[PDB]
Order: sequence, then C-alpha cells, then structure tokens
Amino acid sequence: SMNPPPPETSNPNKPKRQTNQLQYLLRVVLKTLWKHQFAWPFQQPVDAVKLNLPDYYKIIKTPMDMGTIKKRLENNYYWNAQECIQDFNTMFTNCYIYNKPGDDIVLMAEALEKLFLQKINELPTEE
Amino acid sequence: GKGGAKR
Ligand code: NA
Ligand code: NA
Repeated sequence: SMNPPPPETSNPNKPKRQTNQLQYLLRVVLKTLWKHQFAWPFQQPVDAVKLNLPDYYKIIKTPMDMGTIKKRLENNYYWNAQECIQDFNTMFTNCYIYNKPGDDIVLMAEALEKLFLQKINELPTEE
Repeated sequence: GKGGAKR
C-alpha cells in the first residue's frame, strides 16, 4: 500500500504574500487549533499505510492537513487569507466525507472547526 | 472510516 506525495508546501512559480490576515491565520488561528488536545489526528497528512486505510485516497482526492497548512503559512506560500481558509475547510470536509457521525475523529474535527470559525469570525482588516 | 476511539 502507498500514500500519495503530500500537498506541496512551497512552489517557486507561485507568487507569495504575507497579509495581516495571513499573519493572523498563522499566529492566532493555526496556533490555537495546533495546541488543542484534539489537534493530533490533523497535524500531518493521513497516513493510509500506517492506519491501514486502503480506500482513503480513493475517496479523498484533495487531502489537506494542518501540518501542510502550517508549512504553507511559514513559507508565505499563500497570496491571500481565503486560500488558507479554503485549505482548512477542505481538511474538515474530507474528514466528514470519509468518516461517520459519532466517530471520535468527527467529534474532534467538529470541536476544532467551531474554534476555527470563532477565530476567523474576527479576522483583522489590513488595518 | 477511522471508527477507533481517539478522544
Ligand atoms: Na505539487
Ligand atoms: Na498583524
């Protein structure tokens, strides 16, 4: 069994930017979720080999995780906040697609997502 | 799915 290559965290052709909102996404939003007790299943790409999930990457064709997001933000990989928010949304959605209600992983995703939504509700302006 | 107990 094999994992796919992980999502890129750097791309020498992709224009780079740090906006006040992107700074907030790294320093407040990602930081708060990263430290959370439920963060660990989301801190790296799903290892379908190690977790013996041979259908994982049959079902999930746009994988995303907070490790990837963290490195993207550290590398100024994004042009804007919305790209980064989309990646978080994709991570949560994948989890809900692949798993079932009542599964701990789903309960975990939901608590992180509620916190994520709370934090992004107060994105700063480029003030 | 990843049904295992995690919490
Ligand atoms: Na790539
Ligand atoms: Na700032």
